[PDB]
Amino acid sequence: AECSVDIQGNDQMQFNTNAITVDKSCKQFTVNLSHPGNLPKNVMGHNFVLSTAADMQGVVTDGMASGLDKDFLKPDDSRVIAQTKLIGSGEKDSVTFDVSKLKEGEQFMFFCTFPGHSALMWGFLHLK
Ligand SMILES: [Cu+2]
Repeated sequence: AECSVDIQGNDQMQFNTNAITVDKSCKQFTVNLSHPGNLPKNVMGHNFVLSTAADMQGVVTDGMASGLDKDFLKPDDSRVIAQTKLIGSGEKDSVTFDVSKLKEGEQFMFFCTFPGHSALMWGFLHLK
């Protein structure tokens, strides 16, 4: 839809998009994450995590240290605007968030917090 995006994270440690623009008419925005491939969550799990660009590093840093069972995310992290679960191949997860949490002119980034993945698995999101 206009107010959602389907995104894939694959066994090549890559998202199939690196830029998302959100229409100002959207009250909510939904991201549907899926995982083509064959590798399980413990070696190639992906999540979709959204924060301001400013916060990306801190979110990734705390997440990796939080470990696998916590989906590589710090619990109750207020820097995170939206997050999916960490998924393995063949699994899928969605998240919806309020577009009011986005700001005009500000850059947000989405990324995977599985250790190292953010080297390639990142993109920008901003209001259209
Ligand atoms: Cu990943």
